[PDB]
Amino acid sequence: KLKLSDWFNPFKRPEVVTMTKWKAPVVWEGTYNRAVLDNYYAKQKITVGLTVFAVGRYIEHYLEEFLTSANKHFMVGHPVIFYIMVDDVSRMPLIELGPLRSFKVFKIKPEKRWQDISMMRMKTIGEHIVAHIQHEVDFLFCMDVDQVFQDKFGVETLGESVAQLQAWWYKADPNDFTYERRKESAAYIPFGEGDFYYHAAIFGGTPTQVLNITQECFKGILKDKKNDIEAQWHDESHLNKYFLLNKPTKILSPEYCWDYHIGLPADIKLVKMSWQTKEYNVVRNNV
Ligand SMILES: O=c1ccn([C@@H]2O[C@H](COP(=O)(O)OP(=O)(O)O)[C@@H](O)[C@H]2O)c(=O)[nH]1
Ligand SMILES: [Mn+2]
Repeated sequence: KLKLSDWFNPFKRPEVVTMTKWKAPVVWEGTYNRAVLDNYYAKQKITVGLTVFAVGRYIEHYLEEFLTSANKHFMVGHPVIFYIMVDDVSRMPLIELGPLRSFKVFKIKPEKRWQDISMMRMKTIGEHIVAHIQHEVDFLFCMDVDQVFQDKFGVETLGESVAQLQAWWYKADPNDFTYERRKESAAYIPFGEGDFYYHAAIFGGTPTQVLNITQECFKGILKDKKNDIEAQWHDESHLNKYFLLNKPTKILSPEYCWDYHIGLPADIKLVKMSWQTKEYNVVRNNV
């Protein structure tokens, strides 16, 4: 029965949004007491999971760097299981893992369109939750592979449902967010609505919550298909609709998923994860 103020002090970061109107914390560098949390979670003997997909040349371009950096920086001090989904196991980089890390690899079907590779993750993650992850971990993160951990990404990020503020939009007004705006899409969010723009590169929660996130997003994806529409930002559009309806119980600041193309402004104090430069001419095979 951890209490928010046990570990979270919004006053340490007075110039950024630290609490939502539904009283979920927005976790910024300086606001969290990791020691308090490491002790608490170690006493419950938690395990944390991490899913990552790499299909096609995303394997060679990003998977090693992702996993090497995750080994070093993700939930250090707690058992972690990396679940790696690839279309060709023969190209899996098999790095050395450190204390309290282990992994397993699964072969998946490569979808033809990169858009569908990205969106089908929703289906696949749920399948894996039901079959095994629910029995293996207390919390799970689902992440894009095209990014690199830069510093500690620890238990301060854990919660029932966890969303990532997207780096380019965190100070914007909702009517500037790139939600899907066509009412024919299941991902539709009208003008005048919206809390934040969440990044689909990182989301998480307990296995139960992540099952519901992924299942509801995939239902939307499938519905759109039947209506011959494809959301503007694919699974991210659906994820944003989900989290509008089912508010996240924790949000991570853009420090947890930063685009250095923006530079490094005052609000980004310690970067925990950075985007890789895009290489679509090589890693994608369709428009
Ligand atoms: O050809 C594909 C396209 C997507 N992905 C996976 O789906 C994620 C989402 O796609 P992407 O990162 O390209 O989207 P962006 O962040 O560039 O919008 C990637 O990080 C990979 O984990 C992949 O493995 N191969
Ligand atoms: Mn990405």
